[PDB]
Amino acid sequence: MDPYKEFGATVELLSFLPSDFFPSVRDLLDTASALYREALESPEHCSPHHTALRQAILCWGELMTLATWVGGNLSRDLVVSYVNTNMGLKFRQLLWFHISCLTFGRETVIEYLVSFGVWIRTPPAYRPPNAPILSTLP
Amino acid sequence: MDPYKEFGATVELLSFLPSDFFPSVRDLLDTASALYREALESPEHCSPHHTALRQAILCWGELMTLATWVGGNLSRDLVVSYVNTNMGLKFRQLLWFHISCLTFGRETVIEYLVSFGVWIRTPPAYRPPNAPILSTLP
Amino acid sequence: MDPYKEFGATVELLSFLPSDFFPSVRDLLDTASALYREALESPEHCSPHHTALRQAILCWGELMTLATWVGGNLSRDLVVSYVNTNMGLKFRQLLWFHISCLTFGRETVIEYLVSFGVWIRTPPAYRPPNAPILSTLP
Repeated sequence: MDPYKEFGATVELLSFLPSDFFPSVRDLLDTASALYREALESPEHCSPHHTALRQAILCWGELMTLATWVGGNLSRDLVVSYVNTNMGLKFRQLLWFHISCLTFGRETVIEYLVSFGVWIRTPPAYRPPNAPILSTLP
Repeated sequence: MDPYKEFGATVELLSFLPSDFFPSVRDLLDTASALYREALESPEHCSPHHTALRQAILCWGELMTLATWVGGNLSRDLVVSYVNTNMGLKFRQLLWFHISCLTFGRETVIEYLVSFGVWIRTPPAYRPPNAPILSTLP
Repeated sequence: MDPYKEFGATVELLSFLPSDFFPSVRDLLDTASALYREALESPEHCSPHHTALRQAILCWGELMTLATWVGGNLSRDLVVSYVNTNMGLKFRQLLWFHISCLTFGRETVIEYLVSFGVWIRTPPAYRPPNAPILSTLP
């Protein structure tokens, strides 16, 4: 299984964006709760993105519970710094991808990814002054 | 004898671009892997650009193999920089040309090159502060 | 990333032919110049094989410039032997493949590779004295 192969993208595509680019897990969860809480809590799925987001949120909750359990044991404050960079980055990327695809669509996200990669790899002098942004014009 | 004459451009047309205009060869390889990987190992070329990019990647890999071999041979620290000095410059120029032709189209790259040459030939006093930006339009 | 994967061949398929079977790079370059020079310098690609041959020839020229630079500078002349020990084999293999495909056809080269593998597997006692030869038939 590949988390993004179903949705066109690949982990290889998302990995070339800077790691610090993705907003923290708390921010992504806040955006999800603000925007699609009723959709995620709906009995019916109506999209692969909603199902994937539900599974990701449940797995993140399970991992946080396991981390809290480990911290309760006994050192244990270094495994929490381990999870936020190894698994934390992966969950951050997955949640950002799914939330952005729900908001702006899969395509817009794919071209935003490729354009932002090209931009960040382009030398600044021969580059647009402002980084590409995922948004909608009035 | 001319890599670009097949695609319409010429060596003098791309010679107008500064050396610092092109990104690092590693950046171009990452861009190619992110964008057109599934096309590059596809069992059919689908374009002359794909074939040229494929054998450019093979050539650069062979050059890096030679550089690694000569690095461990014991001056020898000068050739490792030389391969990235001028031959690396030509390789990154070719990779940029082919990737840009695949992304924005060959023609768009041709007019961007001629506009950039016009911009460079202009003295800085009577020249717009920002160089032309390569992009595509609907 | 296989150079021959576009043309129905693989490195495994060409591994049937021994390394010393291929002619010297100078002979292949002379054959190309004698036969398809006008096509290689033609503005239109006319084939994937012509683009492949152009890329290979330019890469070989770049490597020869490297060899001349390292010979003039400074094992100063051991690198020019080393490039032929392993990398020269790859370049002459690829040049032979593309020149033969231009001369006889891609498929003709494919069954020539198959027949040469069959001939080279056969024990010498029952192996025909003459190896299969790639030539045009009336």
